[PDB]
Amino acid sequence: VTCDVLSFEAKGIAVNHSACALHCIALRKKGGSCQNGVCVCRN
Repeated sequence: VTCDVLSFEAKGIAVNHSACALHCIALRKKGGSCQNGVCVCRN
């Protein structure tokens, strides 16, 4: 749900994606990572 690096052909289609990532980024970050199913923000 968060540690999903795999991607598929979904241009404009509702598909499960790492929300925590884009969240922290757009919030006050740039990069994103996961650890043992745990959301981790990075530069």
